[PDB]
Amino acid sequence: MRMFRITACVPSQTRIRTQRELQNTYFTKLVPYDNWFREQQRIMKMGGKIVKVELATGRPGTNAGLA
Amino acid sequence: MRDAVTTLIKNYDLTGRYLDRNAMDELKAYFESGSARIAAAAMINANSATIVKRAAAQLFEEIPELIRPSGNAYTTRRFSACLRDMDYYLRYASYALIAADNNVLDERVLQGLRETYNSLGVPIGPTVRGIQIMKEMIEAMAEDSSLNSTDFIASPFDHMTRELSELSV
Amino acid sequence: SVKASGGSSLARPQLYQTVPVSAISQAEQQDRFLEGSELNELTAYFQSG
Amino acid sequence: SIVTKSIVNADAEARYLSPGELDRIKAFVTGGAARLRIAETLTGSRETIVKQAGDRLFQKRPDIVSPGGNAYGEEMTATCLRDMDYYLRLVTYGVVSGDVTPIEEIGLVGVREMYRSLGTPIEAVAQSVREMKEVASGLMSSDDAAEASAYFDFVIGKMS
Amino acid sequence: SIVTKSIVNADAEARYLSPGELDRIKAFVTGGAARLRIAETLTGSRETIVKQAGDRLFQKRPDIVSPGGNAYGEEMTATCLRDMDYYLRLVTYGVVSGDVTPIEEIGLVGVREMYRSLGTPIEAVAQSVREMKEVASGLMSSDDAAEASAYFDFVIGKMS
Amino acid sequence: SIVTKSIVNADAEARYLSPGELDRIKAFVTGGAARLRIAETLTGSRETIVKQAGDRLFQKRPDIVSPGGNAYGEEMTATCLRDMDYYLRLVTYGVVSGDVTPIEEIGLVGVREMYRSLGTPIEAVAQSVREMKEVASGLMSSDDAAEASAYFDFVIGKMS
Amino acid sequence: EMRAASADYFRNNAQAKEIVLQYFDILLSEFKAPTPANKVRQGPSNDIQGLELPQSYFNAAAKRQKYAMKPGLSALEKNAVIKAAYRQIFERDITKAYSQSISYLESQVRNGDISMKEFVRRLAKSPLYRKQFFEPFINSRALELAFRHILGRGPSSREEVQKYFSIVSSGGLPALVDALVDSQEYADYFGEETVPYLRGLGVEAQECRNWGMQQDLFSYSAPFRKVPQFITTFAQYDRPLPDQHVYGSGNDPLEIQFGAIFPKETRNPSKRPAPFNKDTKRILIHRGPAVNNQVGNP
Amino acid sequence: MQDAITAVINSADVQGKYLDGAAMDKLKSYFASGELRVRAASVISANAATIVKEAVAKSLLYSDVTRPGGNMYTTRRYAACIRDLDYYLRYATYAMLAGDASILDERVLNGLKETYNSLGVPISSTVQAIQAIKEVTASLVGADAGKEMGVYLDYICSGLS
Amino acid sequence: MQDAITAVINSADVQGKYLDGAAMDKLKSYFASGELRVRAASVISANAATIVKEAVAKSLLYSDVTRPGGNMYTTRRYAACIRDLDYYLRYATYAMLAGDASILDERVLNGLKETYNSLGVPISSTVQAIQAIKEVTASLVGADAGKEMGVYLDYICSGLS
Amino acid sequence: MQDAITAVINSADVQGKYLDGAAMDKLKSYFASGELRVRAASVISANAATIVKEAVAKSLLYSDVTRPGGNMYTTRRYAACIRDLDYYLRYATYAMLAGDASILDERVLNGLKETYNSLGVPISSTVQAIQAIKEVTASLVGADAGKEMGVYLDYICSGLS
Ligand SMILES: *[C@@H](C)[C@H]1/C(=C/c2[nH]c(/C=C3N=C(/C=C4\NC(=O)C(CC)=C4C)C(C)=C\3CCC(=O)O)c(CCC(=O)O)c2C)NC(=O)[C@@H]1C
Ligand SMILES: *[C@@H](C)[C@H]1/C(=C/c2[nH]c(/C=C3N=C(/C=C4\NC(=O)C(CC)=C4C)C(C)=C\3CCC(=O)O)c(CCC(=O)O)c2C)NC(=O)[C@@H]1C
Ligand SMILES: *[C@H](C)[C@H]1/C(=C/c2[nH]c(/C=C3N=C(/C=C4\NC(=O)C(CC)=C4C)C(C)=C\3CCC(=O)O)c(CCC(=O)O)c2C)NC(=O)[C@@H]1C
Ligand SMILES: *[C@H](C)[C@H]1/C(=C/c2[nH]c(/C=C3N=C(/C=C4\NC(=O)C(CC)=C4C)C(C)=C\3CCC(=O)O)c(CCC(=O)O)c2C)NC(=O)[C@@H]1C
Ligand SMILES: *[C@H](C)[C@H]1/C(=C/c2[nH]c(/C=C3N=C(/C=C4\NC(=O)C(CC)=C4C)C(C)=C\3CCC(=O)O)c(CCC(=O)O)c2C)NC(=O)[C@@H]1C
Ligand SMILES: *[C@H](C)[C@H]1/C(=C/c2[nH]c(/C=C3N=C(/C=C4\NC(=O)C(CC)=C4C)C(C)=C\3CCC(=O)O)c(CCC(=O)O)c2C)NC(=O)[C@@H]1C
Ligand SMILES: *[C@H](C)[C@H]1/C(=C/c2[nH]c(/C=C3N=C(/C=C4\NC(=O)C(CC)=C4C)C(C)=C\3CCC(=O)O)c(CCC(=O)O)c2C)NC(=O)[C@@H]1C
Ligand SMILES: *[C@H](C)[C@H]1/C(=C/c2[nH]c(/C=C3N=C(/C=C4\NC(=O)C(CC)=C4C)C(C)=C\3CCC(=O)O)c(CCC(=O)O)c2C)NC(=O)[C@@H]1C
Ligand SMILES: *[C@H](C)[C@H]1/C(=C/c2[nH]c(/C=C3N=C(/C=C4\NC(=O)C(CC)=C4C)C(C)=C\3CCC(=O)O)c(CCC(=O)O)c2C)NC(=O)[C@@H]1C
Ligand SMILES: *[C@H](C)[C@H]1/C(=C/c2[nH]c(/C=C3N=C(/C=C4\NC(=O)C(CC)=C4C)C(C)=C\3CCC(=O)O)c(CCC(=O)O)c2C)NC(=O)[C@@H]1C
Ligand SMILES: *[C@H](C)[C@H]1/C(=C/c2[nH]c(/C=C3N=C(/C=C4\NC(=O)C(CC)=C4C)C(C)=C\3CCC(=O)O)c(CCC(=O)O)c2C)NC(=O)[C@@H]1C
Repeated sequence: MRMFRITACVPSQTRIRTQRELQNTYFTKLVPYDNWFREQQRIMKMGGKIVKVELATGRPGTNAGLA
Repeated sequence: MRDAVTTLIKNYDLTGRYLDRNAMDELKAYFESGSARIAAAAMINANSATIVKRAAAQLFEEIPELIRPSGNAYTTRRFSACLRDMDYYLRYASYALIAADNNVLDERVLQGLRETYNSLGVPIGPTVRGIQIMKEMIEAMAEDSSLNSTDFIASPFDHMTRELSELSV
Repeated sequence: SVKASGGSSLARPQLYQTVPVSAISQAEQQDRFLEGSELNELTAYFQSG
Repeated sequence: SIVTKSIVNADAEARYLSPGELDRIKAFVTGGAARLRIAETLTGSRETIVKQAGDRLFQKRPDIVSPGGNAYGEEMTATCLRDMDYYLRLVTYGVVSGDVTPIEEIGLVGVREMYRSLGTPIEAVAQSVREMKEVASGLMSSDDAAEASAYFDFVIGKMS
Repeated sequence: SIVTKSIVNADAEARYLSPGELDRIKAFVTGGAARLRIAETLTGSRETIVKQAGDRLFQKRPDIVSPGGNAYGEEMTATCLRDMDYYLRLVTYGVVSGDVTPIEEIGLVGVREMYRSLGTPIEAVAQSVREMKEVASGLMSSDDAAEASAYFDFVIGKMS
Repeated sequence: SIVTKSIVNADAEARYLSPGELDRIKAFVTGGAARLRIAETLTGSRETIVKQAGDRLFQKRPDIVSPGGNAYGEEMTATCLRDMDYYLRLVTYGVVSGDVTPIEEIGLVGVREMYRSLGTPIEAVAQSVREMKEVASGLMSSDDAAEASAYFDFVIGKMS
Repeated sequence: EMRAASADYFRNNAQAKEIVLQYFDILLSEFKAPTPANKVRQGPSNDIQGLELPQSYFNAAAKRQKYAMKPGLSALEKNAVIKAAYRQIFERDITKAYSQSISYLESQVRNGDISMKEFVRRLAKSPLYRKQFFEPFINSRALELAFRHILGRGPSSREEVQKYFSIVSSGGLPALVDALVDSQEYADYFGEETVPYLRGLGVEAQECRNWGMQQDLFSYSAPFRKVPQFITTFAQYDRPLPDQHVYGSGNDPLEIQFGAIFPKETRNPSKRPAPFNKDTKRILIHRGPAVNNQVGNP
Repeated sequence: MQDAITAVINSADVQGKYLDGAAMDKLKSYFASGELRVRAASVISANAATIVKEAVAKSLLYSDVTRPGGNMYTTRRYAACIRDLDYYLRYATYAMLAGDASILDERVLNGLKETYNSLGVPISSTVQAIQAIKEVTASLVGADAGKEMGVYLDYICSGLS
Repeated sequence: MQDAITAVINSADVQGKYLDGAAMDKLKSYFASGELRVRAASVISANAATIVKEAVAKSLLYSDVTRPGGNMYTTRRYAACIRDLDYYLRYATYAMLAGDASILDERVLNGLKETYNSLGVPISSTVQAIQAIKEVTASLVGADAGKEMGVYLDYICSGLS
Repeated sequence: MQDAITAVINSADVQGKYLDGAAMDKLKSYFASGELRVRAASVISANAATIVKEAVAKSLLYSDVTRPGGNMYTTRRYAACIRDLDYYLRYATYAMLAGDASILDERVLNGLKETYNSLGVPISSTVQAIQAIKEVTASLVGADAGKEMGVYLDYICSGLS
């Protein structure tokens, strides 16, 4: 299954108001290609910046055998 | 939630009717009241925290035991929680005044109030007493202010009283 | 009033924390027997009791 | 309702209504008079609006009414006109409420699935609503025609 | 370790160390002298303890040393004694740390599958740890041996 | 079975079974006669298989029936034979179903924890299953022996 | 003055009086401290209401232990984090009680290839969870359980239940899992490295609309009430009083020829309490002619 | 329902076995404790109304429950609360005599939580009332009979919760 | 949950007074029993698996429960019953150290009846197993510590009943 | 993470050797300093707000970052900065109680440097704030605890650098 290796930082927007424990907003992730669009859109809407992304698993332009 | 316009629309759509003369009349009444609704909401927003603080400072004198031992606001923690509930009541009453309908009141306030308060052991009578105290303060302040129309303000608080109040009779 | 009800069940918020409550809570939350650290807490607190 | 949207947005942040939301509410209240005027004209003209839109649609798209089309037959044509009447009523609801929430809630959720089940061309339905838009906009001033065009275009977009 | 567990709990709860945690840390520091004396005695008597445990284990479970078992000749017996010495050293580390954390970190997790792969009976190794426990308890004073037994039986139960 | 597994996957994806699953189900259904026949073979030979496997296992491993062994004693030995019969029955169930899911759900989930609480050596249990597989292969033809040994080795590997 | 009086009066030993000194210092520091800002739980969307809670309530409610899978965590705390994740996603320690686990995903989470969010996403759609909390349940009940397993809470609104039922209808269990994980609320409350936790009464502000619902959901008996307690009550709020005995749904016997067959309050929980006041006559369908009903034909 | 004797008999019957040594031992234990239970039952039956009175007085008098607006404000509501307390006292006494808690589940707990949730009855308040009932009954009944009575009252409270 | 300390403090506070004459007596008794209870808890934690093993051997093993058709038949069901016994022992230890079964009420008894009634777990067999666990723990820890744990274990048994 | 005891145990275990004289006296030193570390940690926890307030006052108040244009200007940015400093103080206290600096790398130095680089956070001002925290904590705890705390504070500042 083709998957993306993404490096992104997503600083919180409601930590001050909610008073919750901090988490490292910078992370490297192996995200499925199916969920990658939703994950990237959520990251952009959250306000964080994705610094690096790549297709870790899979061959570019593959027509069959995605799964 | 549904305001007056949306509840009228839903009511007419139930029968599958076009908006008739009575619908236009009710809409006109709400739209003309909207100025006073916005005015009252602005005033309550201006004096919100003071209103709740004064309402508590009257309610704990009406029923003094809520701050003495075995009372439900005994700690500062309990006191702050009680004032938070009072602030919630005021904010949702303001929302209901602007919306001209108590369904926004019901969906977000009353639908489980007795269950939650019984589970926490909170009294269900002193809370409505404080609600009425807030309503009295709000309407007195509105009457003092230059609010031509103020009758609608008693509707949300009185609906809260009727819903969350035990059926004595 | 309301035309339904979720159902009222008793809630038990903790008013404040004591050492025994803290240790028991940690062990119960982690699904463990009281280990050496919690046992030392309990013993020292009982001695100073 | 715009009032509904503003109150919900304020409640989501758990604060009292912001001055911007209050300004939006006041503007909506002020424009309520024009809203009632547009809605009243639409409801008064509902018969002629539906009839002229149906005539234009059945001239532009004879396939839907020709044999083999979904609306073919007297009963099917009457049902198509009834759907047009439903959507005109929804447009009046949206006009009164100042937004498209009633239109979405009543007649724009799962409409694609419903009309696929019924075998109807959703593009044809959108064309019918578009013609209703043109006919209704012919019956009012420039400002009110553009005002109702918003609801008509929203229905068109949701149907296509 | 007790301090490791305290730090872990503090991080999980998002706060500093309470009075109870500080008191237990202080008590652990005070008992560190006794636990270090325990470790000193164990490290002094390690060789005799391991030798007696090995011979008692061979007497009790001849199948390990007999044909068909893991103990053949001298090299297999040497490997078994090396594993026994490793377990004794891990018990000493647990005693010095006042907590089973060092024992688990060095070896307690995956021991079951490791011995399953090696063919060494986990019940037999747990038994051998047992006889190490009784030999150490006999070597040292009864009351002082309770703390060492508190970790020996832990390892035995984990391997049981 | 394969039918249950495919239906579960289709339900989880909220869809009908694909033809690539339907044809597999058809092939499984068609090739059921051989599985059934192996089933009657094993069930007919259950007593002899259990007896021979237990005899071979006890000959290979004397500590099990030796003093201090898990199966030491009359009732203990009878219970070990009962466990062997249990696993033979589960293997027959799996053979008939053409899948290992019945075995895994019935007598394979938590087996490690159960036998650890009982004190029984799971490796010895796996050895008993291996002896049972050898006896079954001896009593079965070359193809049938391999097919049954598939389930037998699955059980053995899951045990250890 | 109180502190000085206590110190002078007692003055026994530092081991006996340093405690008094420390506690009076804590008292003075807390008194000097300004009032803390109240925690605010924003409404996740338009459907749910925002909430607030004093930051004194969130100081005594036995705060949850939060586990974050940092990349460098040693084996012991990494194992603890994995066990916490297993307990959160399965209501218990399935790996410890049955040796059921996925070492394949465990290794990836341990080295950091897939962080906590993707671990949860894969685990929830794994067959292990699909056989325990989706396969044995209706779609509605499975969705309600999936909220607490993934979102640390229950359904908050009729609209939320409606949307997620539509999602699970379209894409099934994987679609529901994706919609839960790739949501603003999840990333807000847990980010990418925090295992989800149950935000109970003391963890945050609890809306007074799903009180009994979430109280019943959080308890370990949740997977045994098979009847959806969320959609039913959310519909019943908008609808009027139901056809039901005054004292509860369990108080209506079956209408069979004989036998007092009652729904047992503890077996397969199906209690449906309703606010019945005194003067609430019931509607009963007359066996004979409808005109013969004594309500209208006394 | 079922007493301890009934429980032993039912277990032996369901296993299809005669009363073995362990069943005899349990029966002997119940017979040993029987005189205590009879004494406690007689005491509580003699003082049924009083214990309820001081339970309410220590628990519910001059409180938000008895104020206007509470669930125990009106005279009819006070009578209903008293009837609830008398049921709980009577059935706890029955369970104490029988040595078993099956009766409470059969009669009281089988629908009582749903009943209070439909009624709006404050279960926290009723738990407090029964908890006070614990000590009020214990004072009259002694220490060990008090322990048994507290066991059954805790049973009622846990069922309510 | 609550322990003896917070129960005493809550009672004193609700009465509005300090810890005058009996709250401190109960607290000092609690502290006196605390170290022995901690030792008992340590022993129980060390021998947890052994205790469950002996209890299962005494009561459940070689019975219709373990035989086919019984609720403890399959391997998963056996493991679940073992884990339940471990839960019983651990929460009994928590209750013993706390001095109040409030932890048992809120974390164990809250839905224990519902879960066993829904699944089909034999209540009688479970109570027999818990009695065996209590007997084994009493044998392994002493008569005094045995009773101290047995009060809470029997509380769990009564709640199950 | 690890501590002094854990680190010495690991050092012995890597060569597979028992605790020698060096490990023995290092453990002696750790146990001797345990009381000092506990006292310093208790004082820091009691006065946690004070160190943050004083370090902020003497480090970044009336500065360019507080001026508009820097990362310290806005109220939300100021709150985030003070919360970050408070977590830094808490983890420094954790490290000082542990006796080992692995905790800061475990939880703090994992990605804070690169994430501040991503967000444009002033690293030099962060180091200055950490240093001011060093003097504040040294003054509050004493030279003996002050140097011990400043060791981990310098560790954090170097990791940020
Ligand atoms: C040879 C088989 C090994 C062996 C066996 C042995 N088993 C027991 C006791 C039990 N075994 C089981 C196992 C199961 N029951 C099931 O239903 C399933 C799935 C079908 C399994 C795996 C159980 C439940 C018991 C408990 C006894 C009972 O039936 O009630 C014993 C006796 C243990 C004791 O001390 O009583 C023995 C000896 N022993 C060996 O050494 C062989 C490796
Ligand atoms: C011996 C113990 C008896 C027995 C046990 C048995 N229990 C289950 C299943 C469950 N038991 C519980 C109970 C609890 N879980 C908790 O977390 C708590 C408090 C810590 C309690 C009291 C639960 C929740 C379950 C189901 C979910 C789970 O897996 O834990 C079973 C399984 C029955 C089945 O067929 O599924 C069994 C067998 N069975 C007996 O016969 C003994 C009398
Ligand atoms: C104060 C000394 C400096 C400063 C602070 C500052 N920080 C942020 C944003 C974040 N800081 C953190 C903190 C942590 N991340 C971790 O991994 C750890 C340990 C787990 C900690 C303590 C995080 C997570 C963020 C992102 C937002 C969030 O709260 O999750 C900001 C905000 C920057 C922005 O404009 O968005 C600021 C201002 N700023 C300075 O100028 C000081 C030098
Ligand atoms: C002023 C010199 C003294 C004083 C007077 C005062 N108090 C109140 C009101 C309240 N005081 C409390 C007290 C407490 N809450 C707690 O949790 C604790 C336990 C440590 C205490 C001592 C509370 C709950 C209230 C609110 C209810 C009430 O009206 O009493 C007032 C009235 C304020 C007003 O009218 O708004 C006054 C004048 N309090 C002190 O601490 C000083 C000794
Ligand atoms: C004050 C007038 C009375 C009072 C209040 C009191 N309330 C609580 C606790 C809660 N109150 C609520 C209520 C609501 N939550 C909502 O979302 C809504 C609508 C927006 C309402 C009305 C809830 C849910 C709780 C518990 C959860 C929470 O607060 O987040 C307390 C706490 C009691 C205690 O001991 O903890 C108190 C004291 N008490 C009085 O005496 C007044 C009559
Ligand atoms: C064995 C031949 C060599 C060896 C092994 C060894 N590996 C680790 C740790 C890890 N190994 C992996 C690798 C994988 N995990 C996967 O899921 C897959 C793909 C499906 C692979 C290839 C990972 C991820 C780790 C990290 C820890 C984890 O549990 O995942 C160790 C221990 C490392 C440690 O720091 O503790 C060891 C010892 N060691 C040798 O000497 C052999 C050459
Ligand atoms: C169609 C033949 C009849 C009909 C249907 C109808 N259903 C709903 C709403 C829901 N239906 C369900 C059903 C299920 N959920 C499950 O999990 C299962 C099995 C997997 C079933 C069968 C649910 C849960 C809902 C709620 C949907 C939601 O989002 O709330 C409606 C709409 C009801 C409403 O809008 O309030 C309708 C119309 N209605 C008829 O008249 C037909 C006879
Ligand atoms: C016999 C083939 C099986 C069987 C029977 C069995 N039934 C009961 C108890 C009851 N049976 C009924 C059934 C009905 N009530 C009706 O109104 C009708 C509709 C025509 C039917 C079929 C009821 C209500 C009961 C309750 C008890 C009563 O008689 O009132 C029992 C005994 C239950 C008990 O514990 O008392 C039994 C044994 N049992 C088997 O094993 C057979 C497979
Ligand atoms: C007429 C407008 C619609 C209609 C009516 C219809 N009703 C029935 C049967 C019953 N109607 C009721 C209703 C009530 N009983 C009450 O006490 C009250 C509240 C005070 C109401 C609203 C009841 C209970 C019945 C059942 C018989 C009984 O009265 O006891 C029928 C007959 C159904 C049958 O199969 O016999 C009909 C036809 N039918 C329509 O099409 C109209 C829309
Ligand atoms: C006075 C004419 C007689 C009398 C009075 C008396 N009453 C009580 C106690 C209570 N009285 C009531 C009655 C009511 N509460 C209500 O809400 C209603 C309707 C509005 C009624 C009728 C109640 C509930 C109590 C309990 C206390 C409380 O409510 O908090 C007492 C004291 C009893 C005691 O021991 O505490 C007394 C003395 N006594 C006489 O002799 C007169 C004949
Ligand atoms: C005046 C109404 C009150 C007052 C003033 C006062 N302020 C400070 C210190 C600071 N005030 C600010 C201001 C802001 N921070 C923000 O984020 C924003 C919003 C965008 C503003 C307006 C800041 C940044 C500081 C600290 C840094 C600095 O000085 O620039 C003090 C100093 C107190 C001290 O002890 O040094 C004071 C006195 N004092 C009052 O009494 C009034 C209520």
